[PDB]
Amino acid sequence: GLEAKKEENLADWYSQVITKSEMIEYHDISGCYILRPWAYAIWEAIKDFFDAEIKKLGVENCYFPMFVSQSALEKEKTHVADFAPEVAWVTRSGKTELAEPIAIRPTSETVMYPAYAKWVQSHRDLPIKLNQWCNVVRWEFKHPQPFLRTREFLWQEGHSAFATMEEAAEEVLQILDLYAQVYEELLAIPVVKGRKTEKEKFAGGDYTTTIEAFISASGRAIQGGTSHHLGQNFSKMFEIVFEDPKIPGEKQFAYQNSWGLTTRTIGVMTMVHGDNMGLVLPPRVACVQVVIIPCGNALSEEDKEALIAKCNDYRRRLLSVNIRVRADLRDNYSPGWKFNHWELKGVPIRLEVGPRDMKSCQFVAVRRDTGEKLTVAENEAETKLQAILEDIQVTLFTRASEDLKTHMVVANTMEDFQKILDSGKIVQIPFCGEIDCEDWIKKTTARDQDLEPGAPSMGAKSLCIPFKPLCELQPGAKCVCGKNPAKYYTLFGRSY
Amino acid sequence: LEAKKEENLADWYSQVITKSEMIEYHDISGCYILRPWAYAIWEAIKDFFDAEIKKLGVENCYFPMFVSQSALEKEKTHVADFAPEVAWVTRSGKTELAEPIAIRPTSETVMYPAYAKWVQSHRDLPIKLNQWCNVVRWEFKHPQPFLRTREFLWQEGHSAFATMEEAAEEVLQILDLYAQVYEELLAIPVVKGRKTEKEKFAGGDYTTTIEAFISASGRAIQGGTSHHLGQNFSKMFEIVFEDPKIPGEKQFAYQNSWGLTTRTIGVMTMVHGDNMGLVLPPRVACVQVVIIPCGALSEEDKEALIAKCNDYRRRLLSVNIRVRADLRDNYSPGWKFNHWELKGVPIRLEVGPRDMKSCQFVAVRRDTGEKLTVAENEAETKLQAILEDIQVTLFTRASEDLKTHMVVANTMEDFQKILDSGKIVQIPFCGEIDCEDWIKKTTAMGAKSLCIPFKPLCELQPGAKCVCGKNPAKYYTLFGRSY
Ligand SMILES: O=C(NCc1ccccc1Cl)c1nccnc1NCc1ccccc1Cl
Ligand SMILES: O=C(NCc1ccccc1Cl)c1nccnc1NCc1ccccc1Cl
Ligand code: PRO
Ligand code: PRO
Ligand SMILES: [Sr+2]
Ligand SMILES: [Sr+2]
Ligand SMILES: [Sr+2]
Ligand SMILES: [Sr+2]
Ligand SMILES: [Zn+2]
Ligand SMILES: [Zn+2]
Repeated sequence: GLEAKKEENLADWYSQVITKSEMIEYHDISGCYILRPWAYAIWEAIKDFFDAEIKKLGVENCYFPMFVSQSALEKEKTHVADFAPEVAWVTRSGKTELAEPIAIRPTSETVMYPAYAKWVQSHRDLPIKLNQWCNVVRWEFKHPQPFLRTREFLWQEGHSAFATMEEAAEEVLQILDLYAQVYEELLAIPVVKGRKTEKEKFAGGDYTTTIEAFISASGRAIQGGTSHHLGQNFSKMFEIVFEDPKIPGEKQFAYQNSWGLTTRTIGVMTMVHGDNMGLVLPPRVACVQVVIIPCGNALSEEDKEALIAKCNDYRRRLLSVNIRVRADLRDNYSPGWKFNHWELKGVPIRLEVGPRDMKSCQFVAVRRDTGEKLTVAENEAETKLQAILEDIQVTLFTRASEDLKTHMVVANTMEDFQKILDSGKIVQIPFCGEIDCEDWIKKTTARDQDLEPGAPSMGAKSLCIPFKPLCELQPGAKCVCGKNPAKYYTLFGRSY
Repeated sequence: LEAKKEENLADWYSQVITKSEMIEYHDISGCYILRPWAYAIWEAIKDFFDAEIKKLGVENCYFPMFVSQSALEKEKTHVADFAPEVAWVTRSGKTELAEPIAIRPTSETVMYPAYAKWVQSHRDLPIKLNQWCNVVRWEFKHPQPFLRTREFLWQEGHSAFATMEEAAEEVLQILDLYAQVYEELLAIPVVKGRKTEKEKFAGGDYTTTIEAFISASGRAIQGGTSHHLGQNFSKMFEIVFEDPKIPGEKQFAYQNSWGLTTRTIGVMTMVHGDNMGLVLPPRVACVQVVIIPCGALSEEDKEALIAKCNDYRRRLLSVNIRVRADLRDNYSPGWKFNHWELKGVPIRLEVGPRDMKSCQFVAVRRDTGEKLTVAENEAETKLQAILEDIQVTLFTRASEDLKTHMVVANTMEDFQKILDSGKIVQIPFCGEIDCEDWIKKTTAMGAKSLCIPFKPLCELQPGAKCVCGKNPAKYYTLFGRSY
């Protein structure tokens, strides 16, 4: 069973659902967490979808070394300046020291692009579309939260290089739309497509696109993924040059993109869909979609091998119709134990089979998201359970998206922007775009915060500039700072 | 290809891995880039091995890469052999950590503390976990791509059982899977054997392994290991369960561990690769067949055989034949031939205006080079039979080189004559550690102990002593200089 309440102490609710669903085990190194098979299967389900899609775009999988030299890491000046204090350095091999300290990748820009330069000698070498599934290390000192904020995490990073800027800009939106599919269609989480501000953009690129999700339990938003257009800032430092047949002599630099998505996906899935009973898995990423457990001392041993065979009969039928099913035929656990054990893990459907239900050619089907039981005939298991599982996926998303539509509004002044901020909601406001003004928003929001006992206050930072804002910017509408005119509607709010 | 294998295979190796677009070099010694052509071979190995172990009940996971210093030295024998190879993190940016952090050379010390918490009763075992990850063993010896790298990819399965023969059963069936990976997939016959006290995994009781042989180098190479750790780790990591019968009798858990690294790709190139580029076995071939148009180019008729090109591709993918249509108009067909030859695609399909109207095409094997013309109606049947022929020929040819280069030696004079000829030898051994260090210096290169084969070449009669002449021989051990 679960003890902590989600509506009150969300932090303790989160630490108990990730451990009692057997997803996360803690490690003696702070910030590093063990991804148990239950959580890792979700990442592999995300991997199977995203891998099959980038290959359609012409992207191939590879693996680059995790260690970066000093000179290679410092070629891009501003890119290394943002990641510098967050880089873990290897300075000794056992007892003997290293002649040159090597760095662990916080990202593989400075690792791949020296190789991109050698691979690009003419126009026939482009485009290059490479992706890798690996781990990276960012030793940020902020308080770590499993899945969401970890010193080491798993991700994919795709790095593409084009001779054209139109080809590169086209890929940025293509990948970001795939990221939205990962959250909306696999995790049943609505996201807001948008562009990062100049303060929050990827240091070293021209612009950064992103998807932002909302967690109503804490009133905080979180970035689900990013797709950057690096322009030529890396091609001009790493000399990824080529000769154009139309214009010769002038050394042309390649246009590059970089896009990443991490295991944070699993943490957002926990915060959005989880309840006070435990985890709640979307059926499209659930390791097992339907769990089968026999229900119901003096019973003869002949009929004991009969109902477990119907369980194996159900398990085998669902596998032919492509439904991930587990048969919990373990006898050392009580039926009530495995009841809470599997809804703590969040399996979308629990299949119950009592002795009387078996003889009556029927079985019970309990839903995880709502708890509704349904006595189903034994000839309806393949077509109806598939219809129930798909109904789980849509209601989790329609509830989460109705939860987001309610919690995302518009405000045109600090009085409204701050008031609705204390309402545990995010809000799009007219923004001038200046960086120092964005610091002023994050300052006067934590300064004038109307909080409640139990919830700390943090300044509202920028999240994204939505491609499709709620309402259009009025002609001549000034920014909320008053000292500068507004350039666009910008989504703000407290963030993870 | 430029260099030659028989002459300088070390430069032939560097030539074939880069021209095949498998390996790219990095400004940090020992670290190499796995380009898509090399990574696909590792994925083919991964898809097979992950599917075979899932039948055994082991689940995939991912454990942290950073191991604390208290957890590292909690097993004194394990840290004794790995400490000089452990790369240590000491600073975050420029703020130095109060306690240094170690990168995993293996995950025994990372996982087993968590095993102790997951084992509270008898119902918690067996625990079977595996992870696909990178690993770092910072060694200052001569690096060589795939074979000897400071960083490499692998899988590592860590199982914990209640009885010893439950763990003993898994050690042999995982080792048999590693044999399938090398023989059934990579067409590399190996010898199943056991380790010596000096060579066994520091922290275990006995170590099983498969050893491969590289003919053009005369040196053997460890292809994989499946250890039986016993109760050594569980006693120092308190992974225990209560005795079900007698009360208060705390019992240590029996553990295993097994690994398989990207060295598989390097042994594949060292064994099968010739002097015309790479040679890929069709089972692990990313691109099995490749179709290239050939052959006053009538644009209307030119649009007719490129459709005949895509016709074969649509026919072959229906029979699960992996094929890419190399129809790039910015490169000559002769360039495409040498491009896919250096990559080692097993079969290459050619179609010109003459044979397209003749309803036929030629298919040349990568291993042999036989340009055999075949009919159009009998394509999928023939192309499949030739792909299987490549897999079995490369297998029988590599085993012919194995049996020829795997000989038996009784005394010390014959052992040194056949070892310096570029072959491995099975010598009588007393099992002592210092005798293995002596035979290493008698012929020094220097020969190291490879494996104690489960199936020796010849039986040992009671009476023959070891090569040192002092102690009797308990078993005949395969020896030779390693990598
Ligand atoms: O940011 C992260 N780790 C920094 C950190 C380290 C220690 C303590 C606090 C923190 Cl925040 C992070 N951690 C785990 C998962 N995802 C993460 N980032 C999201 C992300 C990154 C890059 C591209 C796309 C995305 Cl979506
Ligand atoms: O050991 C290796 N690299 C150490 C090293 C680093 C620098 C210089 C020299 C050396 Cl030897 C190694 N490198 C690449 C591939 N596999 C490797 N190990 C084989 C192995 C290990 C564990 C279980 C099974 C196997 Cl098969
Ligand atoms: O870290 C980032 O944000 C980009 C995207 C993946 C690679 N680098
Ligand atoms: O390093 C080794 O050889 C064993 C096998 C994988 C885990 N530890
Ligand atoms: Sr491509
Ligand atoms: Sr920073
Ligand atoms: Sr710009
Ligand atoms: Sr050592
Ligand atoms: Zn402003
Ligand atoms: Zn001896």
